[PDB]
Amino acid sequence: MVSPPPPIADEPLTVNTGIYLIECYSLDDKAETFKVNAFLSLSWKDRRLAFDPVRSGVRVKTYEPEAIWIPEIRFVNVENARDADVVDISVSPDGTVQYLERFSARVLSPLDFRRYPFDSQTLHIYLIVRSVDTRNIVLAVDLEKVGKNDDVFLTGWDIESFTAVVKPANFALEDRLESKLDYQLRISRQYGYFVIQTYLPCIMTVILSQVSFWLNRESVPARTVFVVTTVLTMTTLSISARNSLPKVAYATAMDWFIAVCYAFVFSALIEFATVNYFTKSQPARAAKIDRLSRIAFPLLFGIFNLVYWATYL
Amino acid sequence: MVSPPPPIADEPLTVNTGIYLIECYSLDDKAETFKVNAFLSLSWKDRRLAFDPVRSGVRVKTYEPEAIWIPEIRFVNVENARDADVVDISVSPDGTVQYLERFSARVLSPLDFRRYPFDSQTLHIYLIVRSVDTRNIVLAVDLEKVGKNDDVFLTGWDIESFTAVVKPANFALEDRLESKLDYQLRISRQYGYFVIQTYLPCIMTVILSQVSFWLNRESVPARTVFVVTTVLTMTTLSISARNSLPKVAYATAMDWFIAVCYAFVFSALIEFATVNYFTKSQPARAAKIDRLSRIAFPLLFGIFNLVYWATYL
Amino acid sequence: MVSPPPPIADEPLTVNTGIYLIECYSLDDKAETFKVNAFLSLSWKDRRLAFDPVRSGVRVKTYEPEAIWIPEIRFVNVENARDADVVDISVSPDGTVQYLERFSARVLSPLDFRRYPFDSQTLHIYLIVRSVDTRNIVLAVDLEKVGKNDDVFLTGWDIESFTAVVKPANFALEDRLESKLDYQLRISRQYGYFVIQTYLPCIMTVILSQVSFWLNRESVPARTVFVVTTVLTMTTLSISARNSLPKVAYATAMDWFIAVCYAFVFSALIEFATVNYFTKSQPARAAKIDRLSRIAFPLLFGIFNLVYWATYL
Amino acid sequence: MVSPPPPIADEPLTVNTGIYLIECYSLDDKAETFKVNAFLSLSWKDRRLAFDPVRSGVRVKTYEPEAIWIPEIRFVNVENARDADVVDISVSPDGTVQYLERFSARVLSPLDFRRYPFDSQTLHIYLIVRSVDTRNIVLAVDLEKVGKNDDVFLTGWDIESFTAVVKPANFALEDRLESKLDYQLRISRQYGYFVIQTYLPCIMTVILSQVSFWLNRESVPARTVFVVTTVLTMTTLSISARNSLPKVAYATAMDWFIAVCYAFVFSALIEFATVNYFTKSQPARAAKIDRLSRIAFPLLFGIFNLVYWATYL
Amino acid sequence: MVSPPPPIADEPLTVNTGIYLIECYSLDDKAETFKVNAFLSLSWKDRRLAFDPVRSVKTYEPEAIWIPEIRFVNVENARDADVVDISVSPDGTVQYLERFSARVLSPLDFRRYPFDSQTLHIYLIVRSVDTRNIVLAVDLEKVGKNDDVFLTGWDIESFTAVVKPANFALEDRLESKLDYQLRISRQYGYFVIQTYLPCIMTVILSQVSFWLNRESVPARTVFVVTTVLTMTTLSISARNSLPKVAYATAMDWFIAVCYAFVFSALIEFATVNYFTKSQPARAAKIDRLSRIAFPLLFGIFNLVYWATYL
Ligand SMILES: C[C@]12CC[C@@H](O)C[C@@H]1CC[C@@H]1[C@@H]2CC[C@]2(C)[C@@H](C(=O)CO)CC[C@@H]12
Ligand SMILES: C[C@]12CC[C@@H](O)C[C@@H]1CC[C@@H]1[C@@H]2CC[C@]2(C)[C@@H](C(=O)CO)CC[C@@H]12
Ligand SMILES: C[C@]12CC[C@@H](O)C[C@@H]1CC[C@@H]1[C@@H]2CC[C@]2(C)[C@@H](C(=O)CO)CC[C@@H]12
Ligand SMILES: C[C@]12CC[C@@H](O)C[C@@H]1CC[C@@H]1[C@@H]2CC[C@]2(C)[C@@H](C(=O)CO)CC[C@@H]12
Ligand SMILES: C[C@]12CC[C@@H](O)C[C@@H]1CC[C@@H]1[C@@H]2CC[C@]2(C)[C@@H](C(=O)CO)CC[C@@H]12
Ligand SMILES: [Cl-]
Ligand SMILES: [Cl-]
Repeated sequence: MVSPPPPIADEPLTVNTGIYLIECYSLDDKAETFKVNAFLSLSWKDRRLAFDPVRSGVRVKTYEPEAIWIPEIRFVNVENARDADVVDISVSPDGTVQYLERFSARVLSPLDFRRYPFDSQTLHIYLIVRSVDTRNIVLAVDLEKVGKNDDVFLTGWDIESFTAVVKPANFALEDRLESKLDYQLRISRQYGYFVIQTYLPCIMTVILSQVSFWLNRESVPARTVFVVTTVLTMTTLSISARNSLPKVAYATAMDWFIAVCYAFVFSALIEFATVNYFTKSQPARAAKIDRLSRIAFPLLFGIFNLVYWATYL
Repeated sequence: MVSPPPPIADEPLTVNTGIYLIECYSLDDKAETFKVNAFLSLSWKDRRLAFDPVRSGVRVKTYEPEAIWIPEIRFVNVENARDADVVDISVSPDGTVQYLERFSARVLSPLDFRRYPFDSQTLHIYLIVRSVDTRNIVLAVDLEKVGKNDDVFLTGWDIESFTAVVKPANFALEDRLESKLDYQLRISRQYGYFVIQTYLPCIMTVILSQVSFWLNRESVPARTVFVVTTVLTMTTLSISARNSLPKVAYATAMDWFIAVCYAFVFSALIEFATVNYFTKSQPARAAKIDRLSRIAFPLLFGIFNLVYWATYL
Repeated sequence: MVSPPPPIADEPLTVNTGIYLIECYSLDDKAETFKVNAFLSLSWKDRRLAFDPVRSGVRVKTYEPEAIWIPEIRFVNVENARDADVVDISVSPDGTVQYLERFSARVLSPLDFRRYPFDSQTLHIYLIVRSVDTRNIVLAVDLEKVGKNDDVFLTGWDIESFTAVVKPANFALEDRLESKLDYQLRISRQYGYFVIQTYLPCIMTVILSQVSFWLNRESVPARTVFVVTTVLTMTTLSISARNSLPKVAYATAMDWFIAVCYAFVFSALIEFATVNYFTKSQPARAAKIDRLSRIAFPLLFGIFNLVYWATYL
Repeated sequence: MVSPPPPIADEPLTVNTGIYLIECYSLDDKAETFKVNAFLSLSWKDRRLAFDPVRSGVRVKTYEPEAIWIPEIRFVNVENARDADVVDISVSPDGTVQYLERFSARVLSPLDFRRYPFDSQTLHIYLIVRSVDTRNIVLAVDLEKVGKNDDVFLTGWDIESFTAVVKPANFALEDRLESKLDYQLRISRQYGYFVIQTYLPCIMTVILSQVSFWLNRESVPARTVFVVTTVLTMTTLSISARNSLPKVAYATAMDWFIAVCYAFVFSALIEFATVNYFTKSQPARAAKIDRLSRIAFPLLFGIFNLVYWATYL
Repeated sequence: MVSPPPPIADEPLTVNTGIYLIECYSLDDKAETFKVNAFLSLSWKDRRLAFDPVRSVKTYEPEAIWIPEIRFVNVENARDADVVDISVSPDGTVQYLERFSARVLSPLDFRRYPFDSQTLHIYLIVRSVDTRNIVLAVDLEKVGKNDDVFLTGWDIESFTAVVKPANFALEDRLESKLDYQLRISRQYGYFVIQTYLPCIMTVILSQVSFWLNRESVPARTVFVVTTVLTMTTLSISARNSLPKVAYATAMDWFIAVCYAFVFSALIEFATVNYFTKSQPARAAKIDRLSRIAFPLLFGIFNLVYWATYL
C-alpha cells in the first residue's frame, strides 16, 4: 500500500509507540551490550481502512502486515536489526490501526563505570522513523502501553524503573525528517558480590603486609617474604579486578581502593627496608619506626575504610 | 484464517498442550540458561474442519499449516523465538485438530545458588497464548502428552521429574487476555565433582597451614613460607571458586566452607605471629600456645567439617 | 503429495538408510558434542511413481523433492535440526525412489571419561521416523550406503569403525509408532599428548619432592621451599587437569595418577615435618627416617608407575 | 530488469555512493575486525524511469527493489555478505533513482601495532561494483551522503574523521572491469588504560628490584627473593601483555618498554650475583658496586623514562 | 532443467573451474580451520542455450538454466554464495561466476612448528547425474588471489591447483574432485619472543646459582626451584596453543632440552650441597666444571638447533 494521506494536507502522521519488557538478559559489562525481548506496540490512524460499524457486521476486523501500509520503525542503538514476530493487527471502525509485535534485540548502550562497582546506569533504547515523501511521520509515547513484566531480572542488578521520554527528538538526516524516542531503563549495580571478590582479598592482604612490623627485625627473610608476596598479591588483584571492565580511560572507585591499598603495602615495603637499613646502626630509630608503623598503619587504614565505605554507600 | 467461532457463543477455546523432552543440554550456570529440544503438541476443536468420514474416503485427512488456522503459541522465558519443524497435523471427522511440532529453544531460567553446590532447581518453561478479538483462548495440559525421553541427561545433574501445573495463569496484558502454563523440570546437582575441585584443596591447605605449629619456633622463615603460602592459596581458591558462578548477591554453602577455612588459616597466621612475638621473652607462653593450638585447631576443624557435611548431606 | 499406499494393505513401508561420513570435526569433550558432515541416502518403494521401462524410453527419471512424497527423517540426539542440501533423487521403473542429500549437524553424544585419558567411546547418531495415519513406517540399514571417507580425521583420536545396528528400535510415542536406528562411531583417544601435558609435570614434581630428603636437615628453609612448592605444584596440576573435562561425578585414570602423586608429595611433607620434629632430640631417629625414605619413596613410586602404565596400556 | 543503456552509447554509468555510520562496536584487536551499522545510499540515472511531473501528479514516485534494476554493490574487506534492509527508493522525473538501505557488517581490516599502544589506525571499508556486459559501471562518492552519528563511540578510541577517497580504483578482474572505493575511518587509541594495566606494574617491579641494593649484603636469601621474584614478575607481565595482541611479527612500543625493564631487572640480578661473589674476598669492591648502583640505576631509569614518554607522547 | 545431453552420446561433460581468493582470515591452529572468501568461476558447454548471434552474450538467472551442483568437501557447512554473473556464448558456452565465503577444515603438520610450512587444501567435488558423467578441470585464467590477501601470522607463498582431477566411484556414482593448494609458511618471530627467550633466560637464571656461596643454601634453593617451575609453566603454556597432537614439535624439543639443563642444574646443586661438608674439594670441583660446561653445552645446543631449524 501507500502511506496515509494527510487530512489537513500539511499534518504530520504521529505513531503512538509503546514497549513492554518481557525478558532482559545478557548484560555484558565488557561489550556494553544487553539483550532484550519485549512487546512493541504502534498505533495510528488510516481512514482508508475505516468502515461503517453497522453496515459492516464486524466490530474490528484484522489485517495481515502485507495487507496494509505499516510504518518502518527502526531501532538506532542495536547491533543487528531486531527479530520480530507480528502478534496482532486490529483496525477500528474509524480507521485506527493497533499493531503489536514481539521482538528480541541486542542493544548497545555505553555504561558509566566511574562509580563502579557502586554505579547506576541508564540503558537507552532509541526508536526512530524516517519520513516518506508523501507525509512526515512523528513518534509519540502511549504511556498506557509502556511497562515491564514483574519477572524481569538482571541477576547482578536492581531494576529501578522503565520509562520513556514523551517529547521525541525530531531532526534532519540525509534530507529527510527523522523522529527518535528515548526509552530509558534505570538500574543500579549490586556491589556486594565484589566486596567478597576483590575488597576482602585486598583488605586481608593489607593486614598480612602489616603483620611484618611485629616480626623480629633480625629475621630479614621472613619479613621479606611477607612484604614481597603481599606486594605481588596486591598487583595481581589490581590487574584481575581491572580485567572485568572495558578499556575505559578513567578510574573506578574500585581502582581507587586498590590503588590506596597498593600505597599502604608498598609503604610497608619501604618501612621494612628502612628499618632493616637502620637495624645495626641506630637500633633505637628502627625500633621507634616499628612502633609508629604499628600504630599509624592500622589507624590510617581504618580511617580510610571509614571515609571510603561512608562515601560510596 | 481466523479463530474458530464459539458454538455456545460465549465459550472460550481451550488449547490442549503437551511437551515431550527429547534433548536437554547446555545448562549454563553463569548464564542461567539451558537449551531444550522437544515435541510440542496442541489439540483443539475447529468444527469448520469437520467432514464426512464416508463421503470423504479418508479417516483423518491432514493439512499444511498454511491451510488452516493454528493458534499463535509463544514461549515466555526464551531468548529468541523457538525454531520449530511441524511434524504432523491431523483433523478428525468432528473437526478436532491435532498439531504436533518439534522445536529447539534456549530457555532462560534463574537458579537459586544459596545451597550450592548442594542445590536443587526447578527449571521453568512458560507457555503462553494471547486471545484474539473474535474469541478468548485458554491453555490446558494433556497429561497423556507430557513426559521426557529416557536418554535425556544433564551432565552435571540428576533429573528428578518433569511435570506441569494443570491450572493456568490467566491475566490481562495490553488490553488482551493471556493464558500461561508452567512446565517444571526438577533437577538436583551432583556435588561430588566440586568435592575434588575445591573442598579438597581447601582441607589440605588448612592441614598444611597447621603443620607449621610443629616446626621449631626458631626457624622463622620455614613457618613464614607455610603460613603465607597457605593464606595466598586459600585466597586463590576462594576467588577461583566464586569465578564459576554468576554475580549472585547471597552466599553459597561453598562460600561458607571456604570462608571458615580462611578463618582457620588466617588464625594460624595470627598464631605464628603471636608465638614468634613471645619466643624470646616468655618462651613458656609461646610453647604453651603451640601446645594448645596443636589440639584445638584440628579438633575445631573436624567438628566444623562434621556439622557442615552432616548439614548439607 | 501423500505417503505411498501399501500393496499388502497391512504392510509397513521400510526406508533403507545409509550415512557416509565426509568430515568429522569439533569433538568437544566438555560439551560432549561433535560436528559431522556426511551423506544421507534413503531408498523406498512408491508404486505411484512406477512406469513402463520400455514404453518410457528413460532408464530412471529423476524428481525434485517437492515433486514426490519424501519421508520425514529426523535425528534424535542433535541440538538443532540438521542443515541438508538435496543432492539427487532417482526413481526406478518399478517405483523405487533413491534420495541422496548432504547434511551437516552438531550431534550430542555422552562420553565415558572413567578410563580417561585411556578411554574409548561410541558416539551415537540416532535416526528416527514417525508413522503417518495412512501407513506405518519402519527404518532399515543399507550397508552398501554406510562408510566414511579415508581422509576423515578427529585430531587427537584414532577412528576405529563406523557401523549401524541393523535391527531398529520401534516403539510407541504419543500414540504413534516411531522407528529409530543407531549409527555408531567407535573411537579411541590418543593419550600420548597428555603424557607430556600432565603426567611428566607430575612425575618430575614427585622427584623434586623427593630431592628434599638429601638436603642437610639443618637447612630447614630449603626443605620447606621444596616440600611446600611441590605440594602447591601438585594441587595446580590436579586442578588444571580436571579443568579439561565436564563436571563428571566419577574419577578418571588421570585423576587417580594425580591423586597418588599428591599422596606421595604430602607424605614427603609429613616426613620432612617429622624429621624436623626429631632433629634436636634423637638425631639418630631423624637420620634413620631420611635413610629409609631415600630408598622407599622412589621404589614405591617406581612400582606404582609399573602397575599403572602396565594396566592402562 | 537490465542496466540502463548509455545515451552516448559509450558512456559509463556512475553510482553515487554514501555511507553514514550509525553504530560502531566490537573492535577486536586480535581478530583485526570490527562491526559496523550504517546507511548505504546509492544514486544513479535510469531514463527508463523518467516521467512527466505534470501529467503524473506525483513529484517523485517510489519503487520496490524488485520492480527496477539495482546495481550489485558488494563490500570487499568483509567476512560475510552484508545484511541490508532497504529503507527507501525514490525516483525523480528525470530518471534519477535514490536508494537507501541500512546495513550491518563485520569488516576485516588490518591494524599497524608498531606504535601500540600509542597507535593511530585507518580502518578501511572498500566498496566495489562489477561491470555487466551491457554497460560498464563506475563508483563515485556523494560527499553529502557521508558522515557518522554523534553518538558513535569505540569504547577505547578517539574517532578523528570519516571520509572517502573520491578517485576510485578501477581495475581488471577475471576479464571484467571492477570499481572500488575506499572509505576511511581514522581513529587513535586511548593509551591511558595500559598505563595502569602494564606500565605501572613494570615500573613498580623495577623499583622493587632496586630495593635489593639497600639490604645488608650478608642477608643473601632476602636479596635472592627480591631479584628472582622481580625477574619472574617481569617475565609474567611481558607474556601477559603480549597475550592481548595478534601474532604480529614486529615489536610494539610497549614491547620495547617491557624489554628495557627486563634489562634493568636482569641487570639487578647480575649485580646481586657479582656483589655476592665478591662479598667474602674484597668486600670493598662489593660495597663500591652497591654504592655506585644505587645512584646509576635510578638515574638511567629516569632518563630512559624521559626519552620514552617524551618520544611516544 | 536437466543436464546437457552429450553430443558424442558417450562423452563426459567437463566443467572448467577457477577460484580467485579475495579474503583469507581466521586461521585457527587449534581448530585446524581457516575462513576464505573468494570467487568461484565455472565454465561449460550447453548447446541447448546456443543461439544465432545475428538473428539475436545474453545472461540468465540461475533458476532459468541447468547449473552443475558443485560442492566443497573439506568444509563445515555448505558455503554461502551470491551469484554474480551468468553469460552464455553463441555456441552455448556458459560462464558462471559467484562469490562465496566458507570455513574450510584442513589439517596442519606441527612437527616443524613453529618453523612450519603448510599446504591448506580446498577440495572441489561434483557428483555425476544419471543422464551424463561430469568431470572437473582447471581454467588457469580463473585462478589467483588478490594482492591485499593476508594471514596476520603467515607468509603466503603461492596459490595453485592440481590440474589432473581425482575421479572415483562413490555410492554408485562417478565423483570428480579437484585439489586447490594454498602454500604458506609461519612467521616464527612472535614465538621467538614469547617462549624461546623466557626459556633461555630461565636457563641462564638457573645457571646463576652455581656462583652463589655454597653455604647460602636457601638462595640457591630459590633459584633452582623457581627456575624449574618456570620451565614447567612455559612448557605447558606453549603446548596449550596447539591441538592435542600425538607427536612432538621443534618447540617441544627446545623446551625439553631447556628443562633437561635446568633439572640438571638442580641435580648439580643437590650433589654439591651433599658433598659440601665431607669432601669440599669435590663440591668445589663440581662447581668449577659446571660453570664452564653448562653455558658451553647450552651455546653449542642453541647453535645446532637454530642452525638446523633455519
Ligand atoms: C627510593 C629508593 C631510591 C630510589 C630507587 O632506587 C628506589 C629505592 C627503593 C628503596 C629505598 C631507596 C632510597 C633509600 C631507602 C629509603 C633506604 C633508607 O631507609 C635510607 O636510609 C631503605 C629503602 C631505600
Ligand atoms: C592485628 C595487628 C594490629 C592491627 C593491624 O596492623 C594488623 C596486625 C596483624 C598482626 C597483629 C597485630 C596486633 C598485635 C599482634 C597480635 C602480635 C601480638 O600478639 C602482640 O602480643 C602478633 C601479631 C600481631
Ligand atoms: C597431622 C598433624 C595432626 C593433625 C592436624 O593438626 C594436621 C597436623 C599436621 C602436622 C603433623 C600433625 C601430627 C604430628 C606430626 C606428624 C609431627 C610429628 O611427627 C610428631 O613427632 C610433625 C608434623 C605433625
Ligand atoms: C653470565 C654467567 C656465565 C654464563 C652463564 O653460565 C650464565 C652466568 C650467570 C651468572 C654470572 C656468570 C658469569 C660470572 C658472574 C658475572 C659472577 C661474577 O661476578 C664473576 O666475578 C657473578 C654472576 C656470574
Ligand atoms: C635421584 C634421587 C633418587 C631417586 C629419587 O628418589 C629421586 C632423587 C632425587 C635426588 C637425588 C637422588 C639420588 C641421590 C642424589 C643425587 C644426591 C647425591 O648427590 C648422592 O650423593 C643429591 C640429590 C639426590
Ligand atoms: Cl517461542
Ligand atoms: Cl556486502
